[PDB]
Amino acid sequence: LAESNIKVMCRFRPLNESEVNRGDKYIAKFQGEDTVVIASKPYAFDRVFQSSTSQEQVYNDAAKKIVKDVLEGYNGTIFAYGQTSSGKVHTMEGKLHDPEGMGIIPRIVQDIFNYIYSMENLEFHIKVSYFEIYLDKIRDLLDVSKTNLSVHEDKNRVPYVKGATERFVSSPDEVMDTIDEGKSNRHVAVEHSSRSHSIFLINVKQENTQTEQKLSGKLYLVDLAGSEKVSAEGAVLDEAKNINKSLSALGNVISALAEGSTYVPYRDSKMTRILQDSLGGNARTTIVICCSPSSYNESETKSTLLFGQRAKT
Repeated sequence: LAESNIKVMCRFRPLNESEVNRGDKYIAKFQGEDTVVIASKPYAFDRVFQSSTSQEQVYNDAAKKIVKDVLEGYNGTIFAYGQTSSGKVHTMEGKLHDPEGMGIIPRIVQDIFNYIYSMENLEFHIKVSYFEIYLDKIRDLLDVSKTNLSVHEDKNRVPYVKGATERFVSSPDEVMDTIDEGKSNRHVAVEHSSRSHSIFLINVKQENTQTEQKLSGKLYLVDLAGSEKVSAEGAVLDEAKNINKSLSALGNVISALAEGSTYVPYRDSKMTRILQDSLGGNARTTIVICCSPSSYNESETKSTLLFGQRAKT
């Protein structure tokens, strides 16, 4: 199909108490349930979550329908974009298995398994893959001896990563441990800042024994490393230029879709080529951009919001 259906959503965290003492202003105005005003500039979105909004409700509005569609055979992608101390990890992971405080990913894992456990004539297979785009290279986060993987396309023109590690999982914890293993292998540097973009893949295969009909859906979880304004003046500079280039290539595709372009330049980067069949078209997408309301951050929460704006129609 040719919908476009990409939604961008912004979640502001509470300034916390320790940031309120160091001396700061809240610098974030809201009007509508979907617009935010910083420095008297309005930024419109599909949805804006303020500090009082629970984890469950960000999951219900960003992810819950994407998961449903994957359990129905479709593809989907979720992006998490944020600068450091924006509330990204809290939003994506949170305190997992506090049922009130877990973020997006753990609720996704439990909604998949509650769906499975809820079914006799239905056979399942969940494959998880986990890799990163670091310095334009695809590294496997589940098998670190595999540092430079390639993208190819099969007979049906759907893209794949030759050699990426696929793990079969059968329980919510077996999924969370695969994720923790990968995280220890991601490129981080300097506070704790992602030097790469990570892609987590949940592939949910189903077979119905009586109708002998099959289903197969791909859910991608992409953690975007924040953009850097960078002038080691060497290996780190390389890291920053690639982060920015691949984000701009991503923006280009996303914006082509949102603006109803009839040529969406997927081929331009490895990440958008990998996610080609899960970005746009009959696939559903949510970009969650996380921002700090804090004044200390106003220069770059402005930059985050501008990035989110690239996805507005």
